[PDB]
Amino acid sequence: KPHRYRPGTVALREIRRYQKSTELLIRKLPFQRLVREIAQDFKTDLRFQSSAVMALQEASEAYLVALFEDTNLCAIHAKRVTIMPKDIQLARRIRGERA
Amino acid sequence: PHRYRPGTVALREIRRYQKSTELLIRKLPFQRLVREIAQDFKTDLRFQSSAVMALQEASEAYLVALFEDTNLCAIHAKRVTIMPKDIQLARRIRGERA
Amino acid sequence: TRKESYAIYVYKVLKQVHPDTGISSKAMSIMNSFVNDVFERIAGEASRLAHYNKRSTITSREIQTAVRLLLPGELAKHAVSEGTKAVTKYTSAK
Amino acid sequence: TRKESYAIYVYKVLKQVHPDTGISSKAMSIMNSFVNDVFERIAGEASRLAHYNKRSTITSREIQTAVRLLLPGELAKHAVSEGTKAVTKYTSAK
Amino acid sequence: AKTRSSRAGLQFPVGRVHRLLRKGNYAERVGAGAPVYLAAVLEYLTAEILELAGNAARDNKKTRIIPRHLQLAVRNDEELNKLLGRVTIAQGGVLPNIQSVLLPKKT
Amino acid sequence: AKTRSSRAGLQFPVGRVHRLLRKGNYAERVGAGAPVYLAAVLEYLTAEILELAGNAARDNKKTRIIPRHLQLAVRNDEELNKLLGRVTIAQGGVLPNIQSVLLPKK
Amino acid sequence: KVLRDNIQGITKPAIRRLARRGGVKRISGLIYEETRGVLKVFLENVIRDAVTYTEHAKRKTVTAMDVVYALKRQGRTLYGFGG
Amino acid sequence: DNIQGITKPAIRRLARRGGVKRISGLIYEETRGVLKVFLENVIRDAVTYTEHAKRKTVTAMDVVYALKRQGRTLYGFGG
DNA sequence: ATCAATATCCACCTGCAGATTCTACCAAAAGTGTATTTGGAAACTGCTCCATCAAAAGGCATGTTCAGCGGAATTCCGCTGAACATGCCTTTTGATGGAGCAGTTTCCAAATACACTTTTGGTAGAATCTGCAGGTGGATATTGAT
DNA sequence: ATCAATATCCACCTGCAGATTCTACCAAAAGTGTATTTGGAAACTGCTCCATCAAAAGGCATGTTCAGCGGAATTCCGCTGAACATGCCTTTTGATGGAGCAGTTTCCAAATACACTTTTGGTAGAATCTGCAGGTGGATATTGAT
Ligand SMILES: [Mn+2]
Ligand SMILES: [Mn+2]
Ligand SMILES: [Mn+2]
Ligand SMILES: [Mn+2]
Ligand SMILES: [Mn+2]
Ligand SMILES: [Mn+2]
Ligand SMILES: [Mn+2]
Ligand SMILES: [Mn+2]
Ligand SMILES: [Mn+2]
Ligand SMILES: [Mn+2]
Ligand SMILES: [Mn+2]
Repeated sequence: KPHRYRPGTVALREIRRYQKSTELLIRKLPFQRLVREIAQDFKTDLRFQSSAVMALQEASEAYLVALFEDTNLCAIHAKRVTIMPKDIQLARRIRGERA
Repeated sequence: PHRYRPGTVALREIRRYQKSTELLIRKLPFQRLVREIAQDFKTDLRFQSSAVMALQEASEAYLVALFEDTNLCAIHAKRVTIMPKDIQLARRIRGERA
Repeated sequence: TRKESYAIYVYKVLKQVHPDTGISSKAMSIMNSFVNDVFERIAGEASRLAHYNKRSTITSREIQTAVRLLLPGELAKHAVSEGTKAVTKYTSAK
Repeated sequence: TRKESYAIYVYKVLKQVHPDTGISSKAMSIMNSFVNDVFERIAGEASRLAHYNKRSTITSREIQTAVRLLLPGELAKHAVSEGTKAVTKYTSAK
Repeated sequence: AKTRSSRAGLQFPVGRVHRLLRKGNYAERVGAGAPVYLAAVLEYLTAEILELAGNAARDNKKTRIIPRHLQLAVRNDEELNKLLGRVTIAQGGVLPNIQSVLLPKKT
Repeated sequence: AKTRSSRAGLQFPVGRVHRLLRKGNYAERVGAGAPVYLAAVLEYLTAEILELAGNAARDNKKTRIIPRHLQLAVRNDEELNKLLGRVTIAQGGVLPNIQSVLLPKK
Repeated sequence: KVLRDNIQGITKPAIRRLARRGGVKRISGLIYEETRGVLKVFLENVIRDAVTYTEHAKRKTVTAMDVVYALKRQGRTLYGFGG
Repeated sequence: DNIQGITKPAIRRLARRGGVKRISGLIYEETRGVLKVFLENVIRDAVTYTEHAKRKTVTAMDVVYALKRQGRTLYGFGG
């Protein structure tokens, strides 16, 4: 009776759901502190327009999503279905982010 | 007689070509390729000699960097032999192949 | 205060292709970004092209070559027609 | 006729740095491409900064920020150091 | 006194574009044909994106085009995708695409 | 009448740089110091490369700098390599580099 | 107050979601720290340029336009926030 | 054909300078397609600059401007 | 294939956050007028670009042989997905204080443009000058068989 | 471990393709004093919006157990690519003219630009109007055990 989906089934269901929507996936306040912390380490006493924080969040989430697509292609190239740090690294080396 | 093992001469060639700078594609053949392709855009064109050289230097530097990325993709798959799929993966990721 | 935008023009064009379709403000913001972006890219190419040819004037001819270098095949061909058309029509008038 | 280039100046600097070293024509040509390339990038950025801030003048201040934006860390420090040094030396010379 | 836009048969503002070309430091002079041609290309490009986006809106039973529709229109069109290949549309999400080997079963 | 470069202590032509800034349509006006700063910056970068290329020349027992030496100086220097990250130096070749896994099992 | 360790606000679940939108089905346990480091670098580079635009304009407030210009310099153009 | 003038041995040499030790047989035709796509893209833009200048001669500078636009800046041939 | 635990698609329904019209000012276009001038159009010169010819030699092509790489198959340890229980912290909603940005006014250090004078930078001839690419000799290292 | 076939190195030598130097020559520039005009900093200030804090509540993060199945090590072998010798085709190198067509110079008519000066097509804030977000319920599609 304790119903159970096999591993991978819920993951596939998750890909379809997130590929269908457009909302930001990282919690807002936590992302804002991160931005504030990194900025503060460059220059103290900075204020931020709220649309500035959001622009950084849309830019960041698009960048990570596309990095994951490339990472995924690198895992599959290796005959795997699991992404690993080495896949992320190969992708960034080829994209020139650290060639 | 004498025989070097598979790979030994390959290594030797990498060391030799990574040490020099001359172009590796014969010139006349390259020049025909350039003119042929240009003709499809505008007929009866002439080329400054330096124009063809610029194109050859650009093309070889491009192909050589692509091969290094291709090599990285083959090694990622646990191989030491580059294949069509390696060049494709490298181009897709570079953004040249979508 | 005051700040310009292509919003009314984008809107006029929206009504022409889809009479019954509206547009959210965020999407209009994106359409505005798009227009400014392509404006800069084309003007930028026109600028270089002129300098390369030691020309001090950017004419419809520079905008045209700029469009051919900037847009992919088919969008180029159509943009050119629309551009040539508007210039010719503009010239026949007055 | 008449092709202007940075060659004689590049050669002058080559002498302060390595008095007994020479440079091939091809190598000189590459250095000239370098100076023109860096000139265009820096000037291009300063241009944008002035426009962003509704200014009509490109002053050493724009050239400085442009340098900080374009050069990797250390290179920027010394470049900004050399620029500040050259303007001071120049601002006090009757 | 007719507008330069109506003289050109355009919806986009010719004069505004003219002025924008002057104030942008692109060259010392701006021919009169330049803004006309540029305003037309811009209007053509926006007409092209809006046709496809309005369509994506219709396919999702919507009457209002939102960023998700602009993204679907651009990413699904070979040419627009390439023209905007280094651009990110805020709130556009991505195209539904799952790699084959990831799918279950066999056959 | 002395040269603006000597006033700045530069080898690079402050005057030409000044004129190049005006003819480039970068802005309506150019401050007096803009060309000085820029010229100094261009000379510094020029010296930074000549220095490393010169060394590359010497390590190879040659006294004349050739493109190969400019390629070695730029690619072997982390910062210069990034600045010229999307630049191709004609006749420069590449850096000797063989992925370890390709070396023969000793 | 003092801001420290905020990179951890980028949770394992949030990183899963992003990977899902990216089409990823299975994720090794080391992916999360790797992703955090990549995101920190991404933001340091963008924030660094946005802040440089801010200081140049002589202001204390990072505007949406500072970020948009920073993003553009880095060939990461963004539509929807003024540019 | 001319594209075939770009020989297997020459493609090997390129690969070698790229650090490649072993090559698959399909690589040569794949490499040719890539080079043709590369040359078409660059030559198309250069000729576009040639025509704009109203010339019949593709200049080194035309090639240099074309490469710069494609984000493949080349030093050594002017500009 | 049969049957149960679940996720998923889908159309009707409805208050509300956000979009589509109505007003009135004000930057900001647009007919004319001169005055100025880009740069197209033509006659003209000569720098290189193309076609032709011709041997030497250096690659390229082909075929043979086999070392060793790639991938198929089998196996198992253990990582990572799925599900659950607990409650923390992000989200949603506002109210307050003011830091700082953006509009307006005032005014001088600084910039554009001649107009005029001087020389520095480009070029090239023809001459002057020389670093280094090849090519040789002999010594030692690398590789691979047995 | 012992030869043996080759590849790799170093010191030395020197003709010349390419670099440095004298040299002169001329126009293209660049620098200074002088008159006119203005871009933008300090000084004041109206008023948007940014930082903070309090308060409630449930959407989600965290941490744990459990076991499916993915990743990766190990073994086996078919056959694709590397190495190499043989034959020889084509690229390369260099003298030659013939000419196409960039680069220069002169002429001049079509076409910009800044100041004027009149006029309306946009923009911001207030007024007016509706698509669809979000909640509910039920028919259909999907999974996974047996
Ligand atoms: Mn329609
Ligand atoms: Mn193996
Ligand atoms: Mn908890
Ligand atoms: Mn030698
Ligand atoms: Mn010998
Ligand atoms: Mn003023
Ligand atoms: Mn498996
Ligand atoms: Mn004829
Ligand atoms: Mn009106
Ligand atoms: Mn709904
Ligand atoms: Mn329900």
